Amino acid sequence: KLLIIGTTSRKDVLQEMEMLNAFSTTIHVPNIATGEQLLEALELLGNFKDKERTTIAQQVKGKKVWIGIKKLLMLIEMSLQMDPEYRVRKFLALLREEGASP
Amino acid sequence: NSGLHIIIFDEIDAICKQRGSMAGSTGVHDTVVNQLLSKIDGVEQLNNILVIGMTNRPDLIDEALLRPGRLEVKMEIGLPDEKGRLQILHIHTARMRGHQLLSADV
Amino acid sequence: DRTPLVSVLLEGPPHSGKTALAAKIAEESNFPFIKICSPDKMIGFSETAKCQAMKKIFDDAYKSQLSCVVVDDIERLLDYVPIGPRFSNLVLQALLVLLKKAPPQGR
Ligand SMILES: Nc1ncnc2c1ncn2[C@@H]1O[C@H](COP(=O)(O)OP(=O)(O)OP(=O)(O)O)[C@@H](O)[C@H]1O
Repeated sequence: KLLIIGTTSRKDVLQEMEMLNAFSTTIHVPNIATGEQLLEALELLGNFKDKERTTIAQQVKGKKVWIGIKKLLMLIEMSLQMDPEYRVRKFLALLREEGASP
Repeated sequence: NSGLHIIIFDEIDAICKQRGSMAGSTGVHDTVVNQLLSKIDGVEQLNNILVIGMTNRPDLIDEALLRPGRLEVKMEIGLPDEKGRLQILHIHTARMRGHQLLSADV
Repeated sequence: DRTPLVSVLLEGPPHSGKTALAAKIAEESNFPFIKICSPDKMIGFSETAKCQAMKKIFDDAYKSQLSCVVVDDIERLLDYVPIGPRFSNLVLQALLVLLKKAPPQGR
């Protein structure tokens, strides 16, 4: 017997190259897209404080959230390096900069 | 009335020129490969030899070497299994048992 | 007696089982000499290797009195791709000349 597992980020080009017709199944991996999900992920990682988490939830309730776990980690790293007072503000600032809209 | 002489090769695929299909360019002039072949047959008729060949890539063997009157028996030696592994360990570990040097725990 | 060569091209949408029907038709001929040139047995080759392999197959086929050769998956064989398009003109020129060559007399 045998089994093969593939991976890519640009399905359209593969479709155009009549290659998808060779594979036998497809799966989707969506990005985080909701605020409550972001709060849950932050909680699981456990890097933000109680009042910190409350302020984040207050500011991010707009629901205009769309990011990739990888980039979330990198942003968290960048943010954490400030002093305790300006960490949340800077993190929210970067988050706002990356205002994607699929 | 002569005895039997056995000559063992190895990776006979090395003396092949039919392996350049995938940019192999590992075939020198077929001359060299012709000569060896014409030592297992020809106008001369040696009758006291046995040649055992060994390889790893069965797909790149020159076809002229797999015909009647030449190397004409193929066989496969697959990976060992549970019983084979047990027997091989028992074989390899007879010394320490023979001298009690092995711990009884194992 | 006045048509020593014949040809036929089977076609159909993907996954309809053309290969199996071709194989069955070839098998039910009772002919003495049959072959199947399948792409799989040339992975990673260079166009020259393909050409030489086909040359050899047809050359051997010439030596009998009756035969049948099943060149399967002609599309892939000619390194196709939609974008471009792209391919190997050599193989095309080869097959096109070969599909018309009559064998020696009386075969
Ligand atoms: N009556 C039948 N007609 C066609 N195919 C059949 C029939 N009965 C069973 N099959 C099965 O259908 C399958 C056809 O596979 P085949 O490779 O011929 O399809 P194909 O269209 O040539 O494939 P591909 O498009 O990938 O080249 C085989 O598994 C064959 O055994």
